[PDB]
Parts: sequence; C-alpha cells; structure tokens
Amino acid sequence: GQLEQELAALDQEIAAAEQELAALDWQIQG
Amino acid sequence: GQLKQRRAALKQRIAALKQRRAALKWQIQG
Repeated sequence: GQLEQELAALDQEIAAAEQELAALDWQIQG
Repeated sequence: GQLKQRRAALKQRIAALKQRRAALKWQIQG
C-alpha cells in the first residue's frame, strides 16, 4: 500500500521527465 | 546552450528518480 503509492508517484514523475527529455531532444535539433 | 544545460540537469533528475525507484523496490521485496 504505502510503498506502492510512493512508487506510483515516482513512476509518474519519471514518465513526465522522460516526456520533457524527448521534447528537448527535438528542440535541440531545431 | 540553455536547452543542452536543461537536458543534462533533466537526465540527472531521471537517474536520481530511477535510483530512488530501485531502492524502493528493494524495500518492497524485503
């Protein structure tokens, strides 16, 4: 419960960061 | 460039988040 809830937030944060990372990848190339 | 700096900082945050995630999984397993 508690630990799975913490994991859910971590994976949400990782997903959001991976999304921005891919966006910056394109932006750096133009 | 500015974008390249934000990308590097973002990659470090992802690495930190993934390490926290891995440590949490170890806590869940024991």
